Amino acid sequence: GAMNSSNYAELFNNDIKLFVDDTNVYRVTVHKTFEGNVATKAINGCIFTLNPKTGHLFLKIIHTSVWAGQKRLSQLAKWKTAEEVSALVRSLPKEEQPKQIIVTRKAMLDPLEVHMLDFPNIAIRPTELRLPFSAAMSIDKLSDVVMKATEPQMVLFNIYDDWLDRISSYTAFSRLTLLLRALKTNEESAKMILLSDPTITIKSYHLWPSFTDEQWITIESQMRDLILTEYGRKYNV
Amino acid sequence: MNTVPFTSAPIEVTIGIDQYSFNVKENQPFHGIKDIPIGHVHVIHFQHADNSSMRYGYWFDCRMGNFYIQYDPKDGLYKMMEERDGAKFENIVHNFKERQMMVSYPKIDEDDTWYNLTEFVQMDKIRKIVRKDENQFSYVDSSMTTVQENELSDPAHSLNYTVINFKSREAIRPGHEMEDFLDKSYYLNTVMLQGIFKNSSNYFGELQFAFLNAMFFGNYGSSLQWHAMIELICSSATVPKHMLDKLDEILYYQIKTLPEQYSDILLNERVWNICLYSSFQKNSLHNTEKIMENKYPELL
Repeated sequence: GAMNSSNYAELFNNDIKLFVDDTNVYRVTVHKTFEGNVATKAINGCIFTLNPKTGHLFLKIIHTSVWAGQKRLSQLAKWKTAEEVSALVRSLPKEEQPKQIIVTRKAMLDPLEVHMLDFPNIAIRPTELRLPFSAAMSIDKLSDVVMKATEPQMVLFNIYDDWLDRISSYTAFSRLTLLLRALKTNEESAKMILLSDPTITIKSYHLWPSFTDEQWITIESQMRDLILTEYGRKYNV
Repeated sequence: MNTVPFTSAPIEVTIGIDQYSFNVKENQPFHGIKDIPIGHVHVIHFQHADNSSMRYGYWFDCRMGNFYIQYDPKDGLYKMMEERDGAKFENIVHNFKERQMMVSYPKIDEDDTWYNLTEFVQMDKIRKIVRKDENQFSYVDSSMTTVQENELSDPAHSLNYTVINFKSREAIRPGHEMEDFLDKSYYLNTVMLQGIFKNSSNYFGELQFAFLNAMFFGNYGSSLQWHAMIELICSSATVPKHMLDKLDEILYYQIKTLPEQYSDILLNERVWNICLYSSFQKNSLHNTEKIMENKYPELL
């Protein structure tokens, strides 16, 4: 059933699983038409398919051309997500295929169950966790590859960079969800925290800066403070 | 007009014949039901006074043989049996009739209710859902599980309704996942109507039979089957006009006949709200929508 606080450690066991987030699949700007009506213009999107254990990210870029002449786009986006996840699983070798797929939004369960009928042994699960994977497009390099795409494209990243050399999956996932939670609450402030010291850079083959273990503690602390400040404002408490 | 004689009534029991029912006292000189309309299936059904659990009964058609009821004190129930000796049977009936120990099937002349509930129900189709090929009549009770319920455990005592599963390879063509899930027309028209049932009459007969089993026995899997067969039609954008017209009539008489006090257990809120208000056929069930709105507005 549903993935929650009670069964959190299951994410870091040796059964292959993937999170699927469809938040950024269908993206629009709303604008006024000449006649003063409202219209949307789609922009490039992406499916966020993450192995929480390894950090392997399957960033499937959703090019605006997939919406051309289609109706009920927010509905179609869920089925297009399920089609692309199904295709990704079918493309993996058997020993790499997940045992579970966890969807971050319950509206993905039926579309993904129906697309995965050929895989009865792959459990499709919801989550009670409020995961901040919507903020993936606040990671400059993921944002850059999505917006530059001129056709459908699958790009592979490790969202943990080289962290697993020094820390466990559990700690790497906590760090990723804290960074994404900060980027989601106050993007400008989060990004300032991450680059404020010019001497710490992002390696060409990484997404995040090359922080020492002590600098990660300072950053993580600054991210927790940012999140509470913002929460104090939101709620006046 | 045909007769089902009873050897006796040794235990106190509420006897049903179709939509009618009669209380019989322990050792009351009751010897059966006469004037049963030829041309329809019928169901005789039982609920013991001393254990109102296990409603059970027999689907039969009087054109297929001479049937009687006899209490078996070992198995503790009223059993249907066939009398193969025509002259013995007519002589039993004529005697009981002369001594007026039979109740008369109480059909009002104006009243087409039983015809309307059984319009497409065929005894040969019942015998394929309820497999006991040595009898011409079919036993059903409250507790018998369906083949679908058993998959998700004695196959001999199963109800073999056609399995309907909206999230199955049977229901979803590879590469038409979204189309077939949101518009079940291919599942209804190609798989079920052309493929399995062959025609809408067999589909309606199973639907009507699932309903009657739900209503007369409180058979839970029958209720699931009735709702599934309604939902498959309502969730299809493309249905022949004649099927929609007939479905409205079928459902109207089912809703009309349902005991008012059983709508809480026998009717599924989600299916009915979806079929009448959200589905493709939301506007195609005028009679059904009007009786549901006027008789069960709480459920909606």
